[PDB]
Amino acid sequence: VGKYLMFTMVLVTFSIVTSVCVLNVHHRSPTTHTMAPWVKVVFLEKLPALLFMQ
Amino acid sequence: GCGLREAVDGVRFIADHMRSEDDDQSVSEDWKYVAMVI
Amino acid sequence: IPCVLITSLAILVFYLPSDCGEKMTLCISVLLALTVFLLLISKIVPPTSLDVPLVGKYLMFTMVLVTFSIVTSVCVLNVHHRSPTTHTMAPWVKVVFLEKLPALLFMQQPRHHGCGLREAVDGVRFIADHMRSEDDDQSVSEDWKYVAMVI
Amino acid sequence: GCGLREAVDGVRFIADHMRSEDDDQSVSEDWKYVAMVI
Amino acid sequence: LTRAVEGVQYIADHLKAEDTDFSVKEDWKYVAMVIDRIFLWMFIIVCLLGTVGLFLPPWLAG
Ligand SMILES: CCCCCCCC
Repeated sequence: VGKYLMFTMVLVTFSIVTSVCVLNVHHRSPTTHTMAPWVKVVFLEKLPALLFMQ
Repeated sequence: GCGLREAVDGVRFIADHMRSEDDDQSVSEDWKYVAMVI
Repeated sequence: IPCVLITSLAILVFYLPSDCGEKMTLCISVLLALTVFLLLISKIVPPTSLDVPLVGKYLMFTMVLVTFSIVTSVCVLNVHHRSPTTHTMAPWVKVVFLEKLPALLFMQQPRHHGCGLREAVDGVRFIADHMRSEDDDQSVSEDWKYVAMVI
Repeated sequence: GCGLREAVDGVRFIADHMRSEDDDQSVSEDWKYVAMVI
Repeated sequence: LTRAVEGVQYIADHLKAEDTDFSVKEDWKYVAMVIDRIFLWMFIIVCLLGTVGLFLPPWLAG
């Protein structure tokens, strides 16, 4: 049980880091950022298909 | 006369401004979608 | 290991955007967690003053850093929520934060960019001027947001 | 000709849209006032 | 036409009224800011004065 709790704690720390990064991506706009073409190609075409985002 | 030209220019400016605003909003929605995918 | 996990989060506050409205939650939580672990250790070790544990020294240093980060985050939030109707951007603020520092940090501000007839013309002119002024105000607000991002 | 009628129709639609938005905002503010009173 | 000029006049009047209301709201925001600033000054003074006049004696004794 202690091993499982420690494993879940590490995972939740990772999820906090990822949540901060996701929030940073969400609050972007042309006034302060420019979307690179590869970001478009990957995250708006390919990865959404593999996840059945549509 | 002069007023007609001023009104025409104002309308054109309004249309261009709204077009630019729509483009910016579209880019913002693209960023939001990227975050959703991640 | 709990202390290492908590310390790993002490820096995330400076990547969190000011619009998400959650910087204070993160930095305050980090500080309180660090303080709690320092107190637990203080309960475990003897209360002698011949030396300090290395882990206690490390926790103390991290706590000071996080207090500094909280003060900085308050300042950054204050800068972010500035508008032309409450503040005026000094020219040196422009010169430094919008031009020089971004280049040093590899950031690059993008910088996106029968009377009825006479009455109608006046109204259209007023509408156009009103939208122009709104556009200028929005641009200045964007500059304040960018300055906060650079800090 | 047709352009004049089309433009008049567009302006009328814009005005009606703004009137509707104004009414909606007014009712929202009424709800806010009720909350303050409670 | 009459409809066009009436609509343009209404739009202009609506924008003017919205601008006036926004001005009053910004005034309220500035008043809140001023109150915050004055209490910031007072609390900084009190904090420093207290932390120097109530943790000075401990150094005197130690
Ligand atoms: C005829 C000009 C209408 C402009 C309306 C603007 C609404 C934001």
